[PDB]
Amino acid sequence: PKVGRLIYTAGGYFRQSLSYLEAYNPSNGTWLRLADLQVPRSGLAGCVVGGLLYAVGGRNNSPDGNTDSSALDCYNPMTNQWSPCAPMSVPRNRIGVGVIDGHIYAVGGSHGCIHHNSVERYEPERDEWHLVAPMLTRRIGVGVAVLNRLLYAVGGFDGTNRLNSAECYYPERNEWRMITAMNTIRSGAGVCVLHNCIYAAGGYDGQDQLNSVERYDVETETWTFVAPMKHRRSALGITVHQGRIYVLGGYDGHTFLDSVECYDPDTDTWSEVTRMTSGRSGVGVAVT
Repeated sequence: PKVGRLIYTAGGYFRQSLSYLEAYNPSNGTWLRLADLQVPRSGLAGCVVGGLLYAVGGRNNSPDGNTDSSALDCYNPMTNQWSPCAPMSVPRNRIGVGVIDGHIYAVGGSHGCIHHNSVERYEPERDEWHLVAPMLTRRIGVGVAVLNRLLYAVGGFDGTNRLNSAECYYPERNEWRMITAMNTIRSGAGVCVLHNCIYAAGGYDGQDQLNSVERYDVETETWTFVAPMKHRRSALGITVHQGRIYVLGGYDGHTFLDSVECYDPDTDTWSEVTRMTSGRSGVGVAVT
């Protein structure tokens, strides 16, 4: 059933890091502006656990300085209030996040010139972070998605090399394994899960921003290209709403995009469905 869930976009960057929280209703094409983040945030990730939206990591970059964030903040859509949570062990700009068993996993990202391979897990019930096994590769501008209680970390930049590699985290055994590499080097891609596939959309290959999109089928263990987006974009937001992928904003090599495109896997087609109220990159996005 369609029950009225919305796409939330938190933070982002346009001329400086932003504090916006806005919700898009794909059913009627409307945008609603919600309570601002207390502190502006770009390069963060969003997720939802237990009906709450979490904004994880990122950076505040403006004429008042450039500082990476270890923050975790929680937004309750029922109260339209943000609440601070326990911070992570380290700041993580251009972080990846995924949720397994009601816990938030934060992977990679950067703190100054440090490119993390470390990974930590947040338990909402105890408002506590705990370090788990590190990735095999340092990854900033990494994308993450979860399928059947496995977490995939895809692409990024290791401090020297921009990556086509990907790896999978097995939470019960607390270990990582490299999986098949992508066709394309991508940092700052949008990574999500839809059906049995992990998608990597857009990103930066070291030369250009990308409009290509590829997906990893966890059964056949292959990466296959699907239809490209209309707009090249890196530092895009991505999420899944009612069985379709939505990509929000990003940087195309010239402009900070307000474009939102929607992918239907049944027709293998992208369409532009709306525009954000202002163009931005580096947003955190989730659905509830």
